[PDB]
Amino acid sequence: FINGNQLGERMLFQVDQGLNPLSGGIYNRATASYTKFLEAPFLPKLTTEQLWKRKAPNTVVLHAKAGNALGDVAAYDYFSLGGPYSVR
Amino acid sequence: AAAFAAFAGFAFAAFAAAG
Amino acid sequence: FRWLLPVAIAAEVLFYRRFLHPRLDDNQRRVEREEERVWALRGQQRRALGLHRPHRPDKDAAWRLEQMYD
Amino acid sequence: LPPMTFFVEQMSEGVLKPEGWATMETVAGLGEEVTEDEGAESFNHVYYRQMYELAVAGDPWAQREYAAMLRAYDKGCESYRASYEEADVDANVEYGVESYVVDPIDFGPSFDPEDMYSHRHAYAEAADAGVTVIPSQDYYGPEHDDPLNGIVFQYEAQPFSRHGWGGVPFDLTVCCEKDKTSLCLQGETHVSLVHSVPPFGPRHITQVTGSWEVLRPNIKDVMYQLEVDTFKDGLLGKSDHAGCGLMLARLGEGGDPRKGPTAVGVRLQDTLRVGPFKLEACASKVAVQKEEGWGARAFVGYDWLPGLGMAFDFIQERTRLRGYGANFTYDWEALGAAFGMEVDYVAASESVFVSVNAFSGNDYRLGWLLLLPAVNYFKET
Ligand SMILES: CCCCCCCCCCCC
Repeated sequence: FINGNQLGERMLFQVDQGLNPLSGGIYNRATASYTKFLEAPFLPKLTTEQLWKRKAPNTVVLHAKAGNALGDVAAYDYFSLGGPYSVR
Repeated sequence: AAAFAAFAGFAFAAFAAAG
Repeated sequence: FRWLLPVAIAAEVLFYRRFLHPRLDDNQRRVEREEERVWALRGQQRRALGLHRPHRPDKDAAWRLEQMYD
Repeated sequence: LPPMTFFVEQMSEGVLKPEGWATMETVAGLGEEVTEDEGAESFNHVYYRQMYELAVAGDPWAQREYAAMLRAYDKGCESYRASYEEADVDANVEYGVESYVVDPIDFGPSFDPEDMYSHRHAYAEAADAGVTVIPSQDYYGPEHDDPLNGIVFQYEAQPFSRHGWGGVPFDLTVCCEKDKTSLCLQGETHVSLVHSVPPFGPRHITQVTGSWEVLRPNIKDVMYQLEVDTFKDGLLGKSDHAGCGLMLARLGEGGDPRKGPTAVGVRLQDTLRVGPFKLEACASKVAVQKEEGWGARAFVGYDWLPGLGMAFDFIQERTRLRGYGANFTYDWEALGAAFGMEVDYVAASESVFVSVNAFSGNDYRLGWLLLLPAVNYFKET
């Protein structure tokens, strides 16, 4: 966070393996989230970078989330789609 | 008890407003 | 079905322990280097005006001090 | 509309005291160190207002006093501006461009990763804004999303003040929870008014509070409440802290009740010292639209036994079940431990409840003292 605006990259990986062979069974849930806050290519460079002194750069955020489940997984832990965080 | 409470409240309010 | 469960597991490892394990460690090592730099500058502060050594703690004390306010 | 017992319990809170004025530290001491004491601050407020009035009238001494106060105020303001500029420069020096980040709220233990969703609540520190923002946590939230829903804003001010003297204390609190389906909006406002000060008369204060609640999808009705309370000290003695309050509650659809169920309540509060007993009493009567409920709370203390605390409660429904409750509290220090006991007696149900809390920090002697449940525990098959 520079001048109140965030730039950079963030990767988040979650793996859930059910080593259940006792009703859970075999299940494999993999979630990968990649978020990139990049300076806007169209917007010219702000004064906060060059002069070093007081401006927050304009940002473009690209977020990709991929979730895959394999095996038999109960409805309690089932992957879904929706919710305020996932999709407004 | 209702009449006593109402009378006491009215008297207290009047006394506080007088000063 | 279930028969494909183990094989994919290898792929997960193939992604983590071949890629995740070095990468983050690199950054960790990078941080360590920066830390050393700071102490070097402190040495200069002790070098000027004839000041004695700042008796920096050992790494064993340092990683414990990570749990502290430091 | 809630039952009259709820209103009678709300009204019989106890001895109350409205909030007073706030004072600056630089102006009050004219650039010198000061301490805290009430009565000497409201005196400064009213005194400076009166001296301003007299200086406008033409008294030279009032003019001199006001000029000195203005000089001190200007010096304090310039000092604070310089301090703010220096603090901003230092903050820039420490972190060149990186704004300070805030610690995320810790929810607690769960089977989900404890470090997950921490990035969402880590935001850059906000500017010196007047409002205060707090998150609201619901009971049950989404399984795979954060359980924080809604927000609440809190604001305080003392407007209509000149040079930091005088004004009207004003507090506001708004809780808003808005989603694609529901809407919860709870607002509350408090306003304080001061009529006189001990040097210029008695202590006369009036507090006006107004609270409204809206729950759109479930209730589809709004509720309004307005209460006015008057407090004056030494009404029947040197100090009695007399207070009288009047509340009006309405459940109309919008604005005026428009035939909506109304309720009117009145409360009285006073404390008195008779012999060895310092008794505090608060009694209220509420009437809804036609049952009437009565409530009374009393706190009684005995100076020869300061360790015992005695509270009495009496609640009467519409004529006429009278509920009487007595609560006694006591404390003592055991061997390397502290034990606190509470006894609650109710005559309506003829019940007595005794609770004893224990804290030991030296050793586990109390643990070895109590071992009955281990033997009492049986497999029973
Ligand atoms: C401006 C005159 C001073 C007294 C004002 C009293 C207003 C409150 C009385 C009614 C509420 C109990």
